Amino acid sequence: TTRRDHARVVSRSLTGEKFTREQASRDPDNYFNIRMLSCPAAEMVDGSEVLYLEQAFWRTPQKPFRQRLYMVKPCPKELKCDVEVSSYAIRDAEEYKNFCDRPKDQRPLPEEVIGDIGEHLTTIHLNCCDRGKRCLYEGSTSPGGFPNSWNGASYCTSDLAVLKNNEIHLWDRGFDENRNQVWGPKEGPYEFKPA
Amino acid sequence: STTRRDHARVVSRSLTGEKFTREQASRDPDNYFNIRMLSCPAAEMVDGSEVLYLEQAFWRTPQKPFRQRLYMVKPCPKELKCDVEVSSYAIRDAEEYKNFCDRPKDQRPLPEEVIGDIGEHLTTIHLNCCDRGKRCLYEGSTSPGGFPNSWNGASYCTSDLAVLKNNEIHLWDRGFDENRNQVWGPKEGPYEFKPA
Repeated sequence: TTRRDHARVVSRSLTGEKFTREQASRDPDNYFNIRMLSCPAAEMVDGSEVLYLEQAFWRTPQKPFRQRLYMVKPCPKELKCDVEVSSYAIRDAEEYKNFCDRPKDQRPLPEEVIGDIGEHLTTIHLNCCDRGKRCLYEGSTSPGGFPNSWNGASYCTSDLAVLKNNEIHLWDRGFDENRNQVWGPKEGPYEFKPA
Repeated sequence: STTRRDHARVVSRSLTGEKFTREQASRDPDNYFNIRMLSCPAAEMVDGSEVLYLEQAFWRTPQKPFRQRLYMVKPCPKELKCDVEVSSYAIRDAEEYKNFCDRPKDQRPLPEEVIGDIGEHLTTIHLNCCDRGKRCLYEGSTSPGGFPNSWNGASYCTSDLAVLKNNEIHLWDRGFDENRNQVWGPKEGPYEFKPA
């Protein structure tokens, strides 16, 4: 299987409707039941697949608290990873609310989506997991960047694992200028499983 | 014959103590969680500001607060027409402050270190004393446009604060992106903190 094949598995695994209900029943102290809803929104010139993804508390599924655009593409031959997943904020997120439940003519078109891509938030390079590992793919935001790159302000980290049967483990955390955690779960990733 | 200094003492007293949003969360669990607020005086300033330490935690993990701040409460300066100024600051090393209110004053950061190790300024609210006939004793909001914030694609944050009788506090902290979409904080209204 090629890196293009791997990227297609990752993008497929990220699409659909998912809940963290099982994890919330197992550890209610630390995790809520969150609904994730995602579907493809555009395709870039370089073959990159662009997914819209939103998260909502299960009791208010039409009021998402997070809205993102994710780009999934095979890692280039020079890099040693398999799949790159990068996330972006949206220019005017209200236009994208419940995107995946609206007809194509009443929601942003793929051309509009390309120009609605906002600030880059995360890049994760995923590797295919070894045989016998629980995951299919796993990766984290890079621990290092170019010299003189950090602007000294709040930053975020992300860990992503893709498991069998379209299960996604996602840990998004934000930190302040002194490396105190300011948002996101403290204990570990949210475990999203299909509805 | 109430001075702005007396008003600031009323606000500081109402903000201290242990509070929960339990009642609001039971009434409207679609939109609000049960959050524990724990606050206590940490320093008194030469200016006259009282400095409060204030943390918030999910009720099931009171030992792992998700937000820890310092709040300076002082009478408004004479040049402004308001009663009380409440400003919030980040803490440099939040770990040194965890469950500050349960630890003894000499076994926790001292007043000189508290003000000295104060982090970035986050919000300022000017509270006004409410007329007779209103539910609140004091109410105020950050001025339009809020203050800079960069959490989760935000560009600014706003804060609404109301003090009610019997130490009830209404607090609405929210972050918004450059295009005025909310990005963090409760969406439907303030959290209603009442004493246990």
